[PDB]
Amino acid sequence: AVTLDKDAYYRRVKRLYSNWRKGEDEYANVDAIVVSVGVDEEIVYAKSTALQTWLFGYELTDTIMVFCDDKIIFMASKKKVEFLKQIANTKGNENANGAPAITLLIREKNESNKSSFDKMIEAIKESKNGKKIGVFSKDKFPGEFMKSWNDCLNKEGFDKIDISAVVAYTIAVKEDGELNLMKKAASITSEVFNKFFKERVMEIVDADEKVRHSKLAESVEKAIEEKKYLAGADPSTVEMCYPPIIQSGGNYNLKFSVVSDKNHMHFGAITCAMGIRFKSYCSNLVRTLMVDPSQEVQENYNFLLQLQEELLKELRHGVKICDVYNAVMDVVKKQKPELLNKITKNLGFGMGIEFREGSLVINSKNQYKLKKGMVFSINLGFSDLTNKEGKKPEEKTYALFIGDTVLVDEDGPATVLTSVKKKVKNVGIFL
Repeated sequence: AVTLDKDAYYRRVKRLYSNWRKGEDEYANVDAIVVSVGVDEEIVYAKSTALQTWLFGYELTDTIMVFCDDKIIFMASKKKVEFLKQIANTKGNENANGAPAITLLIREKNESNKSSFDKMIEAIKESKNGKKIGVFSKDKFPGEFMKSWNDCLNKEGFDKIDISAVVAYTIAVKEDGELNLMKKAASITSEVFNKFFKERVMEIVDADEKVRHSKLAESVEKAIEEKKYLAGADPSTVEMCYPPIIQSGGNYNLKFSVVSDKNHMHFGAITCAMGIRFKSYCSNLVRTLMVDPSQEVQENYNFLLQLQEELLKELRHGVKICDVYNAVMDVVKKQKPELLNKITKNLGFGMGIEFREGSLVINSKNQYKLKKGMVFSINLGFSDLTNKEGKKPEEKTYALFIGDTVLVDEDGPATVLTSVKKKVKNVGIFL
């Protein structure tokens, strides 16, 4: 039988209730929080399943959770219900005080679930003002169970309030156990880059091979099925956060939402983005490899490194994210104003069970304050740079992209969890 970490459940559900009751921003008018997971074949990033992973240690498909002021209802298959009895039966657990008692309902396979749906709907109507439900608006899972539930729920005319941003902030600070998972993810990412990827690229360059970016990305995906790069980790606990992104030869997009294209790799500036997800917890790395970079290319690259460390020095508990952003852009404006229009609009983002927290992005508008124990992907780049010495079109335009997994510390500059050496000595390839 799979053990549920009960103490972690009670700590975290208490954090959720504390913030909900505090009633700031999107929490203010919410009468009940309603979270439902359908079929998930692709294991997509979603607040609904991230919340499950946070509370229970595991995603639970075809499962509904209703958080009310004085009760909590979980509805799932008999086997998942049996699993949840570990926290539903409290057995005098001291930690159980900060949240309501749990009622478990069984999802029937061969029978109508109307009776259970009605119980949850009545619980919502009875919770606080019984009018508005907190939801994750982006999440729509397929399958018959979600169809049936949504049909039932939609008849009731509850107002839906998106709570994605406030929940992101609620779960952002990592417990030590979670940080250990993210540290392991970061170390696996670093080992795959150091031992496999960088070597592979140097082989390709030394042999003057023509390799499509897409094919190189596939090779990296295959590499993490090999135990030699996992340092003891069960291979089934390791996944890519996203398909590895390799770009070169004047075609760059510096973001994590695009895949590697089919062009042959140019021995240029080669941007390489990859991250490992270990036991559902994400990490991220970006390195640019440079073949015979000129003095001017090196100058821009070293300035990029300078900006990153300036960012880490500013990313400290209590500081507003936008103020970190402005501090870094101030350095660009002062020292290299010509790069103001070349630099990435975002400098990084909060990272966790979900890879990229859209409300935690480091940009000019973000008002959220940093807290000790939050983890970020800190990413900075320059795009659309011109190489003067370039002749062919693939040589003329280059980009520079750097990123690391970092931890907001107790005091002082943020701590870097990834370990891949980034000096020109390390990422330069000289023919």
